[PDB]
Amino acid sequence: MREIVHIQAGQCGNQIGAKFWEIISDEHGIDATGAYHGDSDLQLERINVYYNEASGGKYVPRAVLVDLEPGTMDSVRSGPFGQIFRPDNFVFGQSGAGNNWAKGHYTEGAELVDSVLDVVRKEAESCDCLQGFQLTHSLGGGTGSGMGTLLISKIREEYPDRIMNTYSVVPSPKVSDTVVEPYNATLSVHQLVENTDETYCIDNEALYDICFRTLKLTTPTYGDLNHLVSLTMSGVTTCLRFPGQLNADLRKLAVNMVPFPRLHFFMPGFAPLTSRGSQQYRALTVPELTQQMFDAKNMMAACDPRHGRYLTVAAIFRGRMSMKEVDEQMLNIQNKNSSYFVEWIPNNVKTAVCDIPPRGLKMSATFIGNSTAIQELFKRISEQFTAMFRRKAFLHWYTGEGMDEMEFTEAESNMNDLVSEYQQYQ
Amino acid sequence: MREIVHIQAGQCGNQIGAKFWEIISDEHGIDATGAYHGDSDLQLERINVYYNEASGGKYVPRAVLVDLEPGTMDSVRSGPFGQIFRPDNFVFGQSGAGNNWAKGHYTEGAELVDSVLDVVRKEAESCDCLQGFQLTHSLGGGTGSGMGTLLISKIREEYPDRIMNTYSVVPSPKVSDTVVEPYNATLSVHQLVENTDETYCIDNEALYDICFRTLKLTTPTYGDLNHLVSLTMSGVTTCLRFPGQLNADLRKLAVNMVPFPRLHFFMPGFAPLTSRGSQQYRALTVPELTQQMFDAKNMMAACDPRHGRYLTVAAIFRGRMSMKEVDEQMLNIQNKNSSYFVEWIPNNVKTAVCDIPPRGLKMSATFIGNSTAIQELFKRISEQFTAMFRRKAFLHWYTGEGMDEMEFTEAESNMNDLVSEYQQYQ
Amino acid sequence: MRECISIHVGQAGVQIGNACWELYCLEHGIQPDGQMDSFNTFFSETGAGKHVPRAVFVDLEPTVVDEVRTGTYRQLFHPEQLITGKEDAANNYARGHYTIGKEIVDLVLDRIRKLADQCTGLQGFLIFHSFGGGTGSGFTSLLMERLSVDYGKKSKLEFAIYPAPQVSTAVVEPYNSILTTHTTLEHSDCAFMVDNEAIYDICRRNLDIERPTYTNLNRLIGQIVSSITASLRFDGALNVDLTEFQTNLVPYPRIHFPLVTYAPVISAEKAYHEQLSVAEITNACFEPANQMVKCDPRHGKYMACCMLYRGDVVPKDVNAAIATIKTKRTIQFVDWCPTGFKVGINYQPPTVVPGGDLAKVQRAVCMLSNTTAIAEAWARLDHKFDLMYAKRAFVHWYVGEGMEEGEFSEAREDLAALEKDY
Ligand SMILES: Nc1nc2c(ncn2[C@@H]2O[C@H](COP(=O)(O)OP(=O)(O)OP(=O)(O)O)[C@@H](O)[C@H]2O)c(=O)[nH]1
Ligand SMILES: Nc1nc2c(ncn2[C@@H]2O[C@H](COP(=O)(O)OP(=O)(O)OP(O)(O)=S)[C@@H](O)[C@H]2O)c(=O)[nH]1
Ligand SMILES: Nc1nc2c(ncn2[C@@H]2O[C@H](COP(=O)(O)OP(=O)(O)OP(O)(O)=S)[C@@H](O)[C@H]2O)c(=O)[nH]1
Repeated sequence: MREIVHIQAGQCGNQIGAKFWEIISDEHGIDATGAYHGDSDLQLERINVYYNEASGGKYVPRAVLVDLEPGTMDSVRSGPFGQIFRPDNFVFGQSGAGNNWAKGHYTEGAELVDSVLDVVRKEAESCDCLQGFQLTHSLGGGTGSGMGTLLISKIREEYPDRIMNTYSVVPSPKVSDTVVEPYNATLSVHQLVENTDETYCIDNEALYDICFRTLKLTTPTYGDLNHLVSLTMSGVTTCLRFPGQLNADLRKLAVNMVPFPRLHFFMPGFAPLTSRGSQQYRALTVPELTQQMFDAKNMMAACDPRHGRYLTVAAIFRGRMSMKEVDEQMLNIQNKNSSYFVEWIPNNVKTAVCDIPPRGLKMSATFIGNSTAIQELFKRISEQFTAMFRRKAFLHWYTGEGMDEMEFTEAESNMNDLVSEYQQYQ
Repeated sequence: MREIVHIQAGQCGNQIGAKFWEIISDEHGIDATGAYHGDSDLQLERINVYYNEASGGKYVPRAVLVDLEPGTMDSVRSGPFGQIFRPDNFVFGQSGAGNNWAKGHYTEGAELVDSVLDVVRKEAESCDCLQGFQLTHSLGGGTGSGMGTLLISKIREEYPDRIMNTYSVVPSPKVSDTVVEPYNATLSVHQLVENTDETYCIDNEALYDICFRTLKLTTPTYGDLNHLVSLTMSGVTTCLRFPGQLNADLRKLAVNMVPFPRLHFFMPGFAPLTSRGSQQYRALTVPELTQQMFDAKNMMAACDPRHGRYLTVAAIFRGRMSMKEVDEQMLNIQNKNSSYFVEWIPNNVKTAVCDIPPRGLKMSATFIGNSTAIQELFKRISEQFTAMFRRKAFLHWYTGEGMDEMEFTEAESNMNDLVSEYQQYQ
Repeated sequence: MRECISIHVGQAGVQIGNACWELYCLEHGIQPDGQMDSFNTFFSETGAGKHVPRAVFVDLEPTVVDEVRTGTYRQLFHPEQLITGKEDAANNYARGHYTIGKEIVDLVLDRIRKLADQCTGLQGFLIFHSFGGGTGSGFTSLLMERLSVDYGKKSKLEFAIYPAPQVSTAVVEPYNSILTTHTTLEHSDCAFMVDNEAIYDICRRNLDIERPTYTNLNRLIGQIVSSITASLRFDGALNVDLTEFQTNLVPYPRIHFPLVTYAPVISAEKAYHEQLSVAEITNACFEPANQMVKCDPRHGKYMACCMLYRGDVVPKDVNAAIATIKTKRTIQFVDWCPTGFKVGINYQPPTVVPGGDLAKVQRAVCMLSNTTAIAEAWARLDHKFDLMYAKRAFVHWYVGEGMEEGEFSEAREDLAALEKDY
């Protein structure tokens, strides 16, 4: 029931999806091979949403692995929990777009679109009812963005009624890892305003600073980023996967977060996040989390909501507490953060609770909010695009793949209209 | 309930706050790590006023550590009871104002005000009801005074209804430890007449002489000063922390001590203070303390009240005795000290008793009094300021931080008006 | 059948109410939970072998309420009649009268109103508080006028802990005392004495307790209220109602401040040393030092005298002793009040506590009058107020609660007019 098919693009996307899958194996009591060992019926009652009916009392993730190179392929398969995936879900290229959107979308994507559509259709038909999709990729990378755009386009033209979310990784503003990454973000967003119902923006430097300061780690790594990503993962999907006094699903969140079809970018959230010698001393209560719900420190996608205005807030909780405390806390949050909040969307806090807490924590809290802070990020991206497109630098790589000038012109015009609409809302 | 947040500024302030915290760990039965081992329910019934709810049956002090240098930071954390504080409360600078008010208030305070406000707001919100604040710093030092002024200003603009007291350390008149310390005292007092509800003046040489003569020690140290400071500590806060037949709090004392908003400087007191071979021979009775309540020997802030006139007196007691003896003793104190007392404030003795005595002493007595003796200290400070400001010496350091002439002029005018009002009361 | 309501405000009020309920429970045999028809004047019949006090415990600070709800009598008291505050006025009348009192007066008004709803025989109201306490002054006063406006001519009795001339917990006590006295004067049907120093002196010299504690004071109030309410809670030869108490001692609304005294206060070892006869106990009680008031009544004139005998006391002996009291010249009365004597006889002996200072005795008398010596204390308080307000000290504290000095001044002149009305 309400089956969700996972598709992962790029090396970062593949690592994120894998880490998710081990986290789901923890949450649902699944070992490294696939056998179930959970101590409660709640883990295994709704295992079919992310697993399929496997013979011998086994379960395999409903995942699709896509890449243009088998290097991360082999590392993921040979890594932990690599035997839980059938070899068929691993489909890879042999060239690699080299961080180019046009190459991965047209040149090498031409011979991978058939495979990805075949596997996603097999996953959809082999299941009872596909509630929606979830994709992970990086907009900074060129190939991963191209696979994301191609898959969202094909899903929209194939399943226009089935909603989804895309967990794209926007490149960090502070670091220019790829010279042609502004093109990648440009084209990915131009396709996202058009083929995606809602999108969460995940920015690198914000999670980097969180791991550095909030978690108090001197050696941040991709592992902690994937861990927090998997926490966001579980926080969003626990309402559908696990029983709750206030049951919710991705459709509820999409209805509660999208006021306009083009206004669908939101910035996810997780809490509490404390270290060993603070957790045993911190208050394990709701106020310690509500002071952590709204802050630029434990903040996800690097643009401060204080400068802008929140559109609406969604809060999911997992633990043992009553509901009225949450309601009064949300009311106090409005009362004190009225200036930072929007005046014409009263009671803009979406409140739901999943009964089952995650493994190892008796609360986790996932802050799903939307603010006009992403306007700054989009405007900076647009001005950067104008800056190095005025010089017409690095255009040859794209024009060699069948590109054109005014195409990029309407792309930048689309982001201009999007940022203008967001400013008008502000 | 009635939670109090402690903020410590400067090396002396950090040492004082630490020593307080070990003394509170003694009084409330808390070990070096944080576990409770008190033999009575009275210690642990009101532990939440200075401690927070920590997991694993632990408790951590409600303290905030602020400095511009990590040297005393490391010594305090590596010293006794250093593990009872979470690493988050330790926030430090890296430059150091170098005993300069302007530097620590504007240059280096600009990048510390955000951190200190964030931590104090976290402490306020994570608690049930913040009754008030308590700050420790040294007016002789430049940075500590600047942090004191900045924090009192921010608290006044943020929590104008929540009262507090500041336990500032006025520089000793006899010794000029810092050449620019008159500027520090000037600016600190100019901000205290304006951002602080009440202040206790703690002078060095008076406690030095007490340790030398009254305690009969040939080697006075900072440890004994911090010990007597922690006794004052416990004496003021025991009425709120511990049950009493005459319950009291800091609000009661503030109401009983402040006749005018600008007239809020008081001079704390402690007794009895006797050595091993005098305690076993002295009378452990109230008269031995009432002869010790009013004396220039066991005297706190180096200005003799005999020259001036007492405004009003507050006396808190902790032990096993009846109340009428205290009342008649206070009446006799008036009867004999009428000349030293004020004629137009009848029955100016504030009488309250906390049932629970401090650990190791079956009485302690904390003499909270106000007299026009501080007029001499303030007038001497004002004339010193005039003396070395007429020469315009050492002004370059302050003017390089964004200072100005008539600003200091209205500062000295404010102390002139304050001393004139105190003389008018006299 | 009939009932009465007791009101407790502040630390002193809460402690006094707890002690009085301890008396009423041990006198009628109530175990700490509420089990084993005159006891219905203070307890309500619901269910099976159940009684709860008809009282409200309210204070701006939750310390005393927490202490009450931690005793073995948690089951005795309903939880909902205990009210916990958050911001103590800290000996500030204005703070507890405006800042915190105004937003918590509603629930208490509101539900004491139900306490009257199920008590159709409501004889009156009992109020216990302290002038020195800011809560016990401000909140008590405001609820007093609220009682007056929500009940009209209903009888109301006040028990106030007036700070002693040389005993004052707070130096700002004159402000609270004058303010509350001026505020509740017109509505205070009857307000008594409590002198803490006089209580200590009597306990140290009569009970010979060199080291007494506020428990002695608590039953000092407890025995006084028990002797007052024995007529309502037990039959007698001539029972006295609350209405007659204010009828006798308030011919003019201005003067309604009588002092109280008990007889005797004798320990068990000294109770072996003295058995009570009417003449000796009355003449001892009429002695100024035996009074728990630090004002010599012989300085002025006597308004009226009321006797509350309890136990096996002969009315003829009462009349003879009272007459021989009258003839002696140490006792003087006003010219226009020759016959101001009311005697209330009850057959219930005074009740003892285990481990208490008082000794278990079959008879007792309560000393009840309004002497002119109260004018001395009022004048001294007014003089202290004039001295300590002349330079306008601690006024800014009341200013921060939002009023200017005028009301202070006209309260001072109102109490001066009260003082010179004698
Ligand atoms: N006789 C008697 N008086 C008491 C007792 N306990 C407290 N008091 C009175 O209470 C006064 C002390 O102030 P409180 O009334 O307790 O003030 P509070 O309860 O803190 O209320 P706020 O001042 O508004 O904060 C003293 O002056 C006493 O007169 C008691 O046990 N016996
Ligand atoms: N949080 C997180 N970020 C990652 C991880 N791996 C890579 N990234 C980020 O992704 C960005 C690169 O995206 P990537 O997917 O590697 O591009 P690509 O186009 O797929 O690269 P290629 O296959 O053409 S060679 C880098 O900025 C890097 O910081 C990861 O494991 N966790
Ligand atoms: N009683 C007491 N006084 C102290 C203690 N430590 C320092 N002092 C006093 O404080 C004064 C110096 O204040 P201090 O806090 O050190 O200045 P500062 O501005 O913070 O110094 P810096 O950090 O810029 S280098 C000296 O006069 C010294 O006597 C102490 O532990 N106990």
